[PDB]
Amino acid sequence: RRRRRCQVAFSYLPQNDDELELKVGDIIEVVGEVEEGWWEGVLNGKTGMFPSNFIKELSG
Amino acid sequence: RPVPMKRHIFR
Repeated sequence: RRRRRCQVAFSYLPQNDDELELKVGDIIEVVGEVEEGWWEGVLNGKTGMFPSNFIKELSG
Repeated sequence: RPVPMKRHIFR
């Protein structure tokens, strides 16, 4: 089981009790997609939902 | 700032 990591590009505070707080530069272990625009992941031990359009694209 | 999409689905 190898890792699937991504990097937060923009901060985000939760609007529902299942959501993660995102801080710029945070590295999330991705679980999967739940809905358009919404992924589940693990960040600092907590599993929760986060907006996928707040994640940094890899462009070199 | 980006805009989050609407949500309906949860675990």
